[PDB]
Amino acid sequence: MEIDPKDLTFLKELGTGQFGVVKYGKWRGQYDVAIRMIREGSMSEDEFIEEAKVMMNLSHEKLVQLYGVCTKQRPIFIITEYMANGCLLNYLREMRHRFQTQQLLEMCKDVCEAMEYLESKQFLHRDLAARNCLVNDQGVVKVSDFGMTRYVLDDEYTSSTGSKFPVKWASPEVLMYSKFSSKSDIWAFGVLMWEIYSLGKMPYERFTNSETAEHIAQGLRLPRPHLASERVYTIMYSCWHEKADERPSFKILLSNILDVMDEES
Ligand SMILES: */C(C)=C\C(=O)N1CC[C@@H](n2c(=O)n(-c3ccc(Oc4ccccc4)cc3)c3c(N)ncnc32)C1
Repeated sequence: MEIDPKDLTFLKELGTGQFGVVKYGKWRGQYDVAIRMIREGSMSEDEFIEEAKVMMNLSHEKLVQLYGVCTKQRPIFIITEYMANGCLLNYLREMRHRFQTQQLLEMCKDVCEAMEYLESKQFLHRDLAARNCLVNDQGVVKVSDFGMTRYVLDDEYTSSTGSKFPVKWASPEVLMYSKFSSKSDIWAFGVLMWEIYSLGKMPYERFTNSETAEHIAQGLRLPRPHLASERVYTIMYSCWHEKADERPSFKILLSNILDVMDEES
């Protein structure tokens, strides 16, 4: 879906991310959108444009919807669903004093549903983390930037030894061999659940990249958050099996989450 940039009205700046400065505006006068401006030189644009066609066809209620791109000028624009409440980590860190444990479980369910959709399309996120989940005006958490790191040039972000890499959300098979799969997303999902139930602490907030890799190499894990019940910790902990093939699928993870919701009501 190519959008005509003459149909965009820019209203407010939402700040600047890694891929680009992003603004809030309206599309054809009526529809809320976010508009990302993609910095020249930051992404393999021709490869991204081919992949943008696939992301355009990803559609799930718990996935931030990509509405289209503007590619007949430079910089290219990404037009997406507007998420009034911003980053999940900021959201957790804003009203953490207000959340009920029932609310934290629903957020986990939101992300799991999005990932189950992605898993059903054999589409890897590649960088699942709270830093790319957003929250709408109804408090719904949505997954964002899915599959965006494959097109990033910067050498440190892509490299697994870079100072940009998400070591602390990376599974062993990624850190050792750059072996991405659904099971690497599962690992990250477990870490994300830790972030949600930890009200947005950085995992291993005191550790370097190297020390974290050594920790995971020794088979050690993040601890149970005080706010996490026994059952919920078991689900998230299951995502961190040393053997990728022993980790659950998002469908199985989801059913487990629904089972605890039925159990905790
Ligand atoms: C916090 C999780 C991220 C962050 O750095 N923010 C500063 C600006 C603000 N924000 C956005 O960055 N986005 C957003 C993210 C991703 C896209 O493109 C997209 C979505 C899905 C797949 C690929 C690309 C566009 C814009 C915001 C959005 N949509 N709404 C509201 N605030 C956003 C948070």
